[PDB]
Amino acid sequence: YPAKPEAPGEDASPEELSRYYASLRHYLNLVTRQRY
Repeated sequence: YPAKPEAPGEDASPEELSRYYASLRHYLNLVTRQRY
């Protein structure tokens, strides 16, 4: 049961659907550039 891409708010606009995929890659780059 993975859950990397968080659920968008505000009824999730049709533009936010594109975020549920492009952000999945940017998410890999988020866990590889953080500290505390």
